[PDB]
Amino acid sequence: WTPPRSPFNLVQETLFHDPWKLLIATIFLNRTSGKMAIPVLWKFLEKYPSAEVARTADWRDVSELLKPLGLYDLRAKTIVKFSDEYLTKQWKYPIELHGIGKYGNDSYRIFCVNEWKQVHPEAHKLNKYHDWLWENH
DNA sequence: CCAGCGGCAGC
DNA sequence: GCTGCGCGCTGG
Repeated sequence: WTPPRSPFNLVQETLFHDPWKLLIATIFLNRTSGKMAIPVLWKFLEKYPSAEVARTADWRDVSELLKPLGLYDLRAKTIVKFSDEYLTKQWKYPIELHGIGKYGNDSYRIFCVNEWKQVHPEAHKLNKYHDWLWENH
């Protein structure tokens, strides 16, 4: 499954290949604008390129990178814990993992797996993409 | 100046 | 269903 590129340019469209990177991206977009979050995401992924590296990280260093975005301490710790469960838990859907709710899970089911038709998103940009996929079907 | 808006866990 | 986290942002 390859999610097609849309006129909306969701960051999920480029990160679908690595579910961990796609899910980290949804964490960055939790109550934070893409214009603000996305530049910082590329810096985080430079310092922490995988779940293996991120799970062994000190949350205070992650928090320092998130500081300009807000929700910097809560998400720094969430990132470390999610990355640990991502690797240790037997999960089929990422909603099973700490820090991933409906929005990250709907993102995973539309971009990482071919399950877009069974998904009912309730997040603006995600809805624009999903509605577009139902249209250009 | 100042108030409201944009995920998720844990209660 | 309620709260808290936390900044930038927009509106007047």
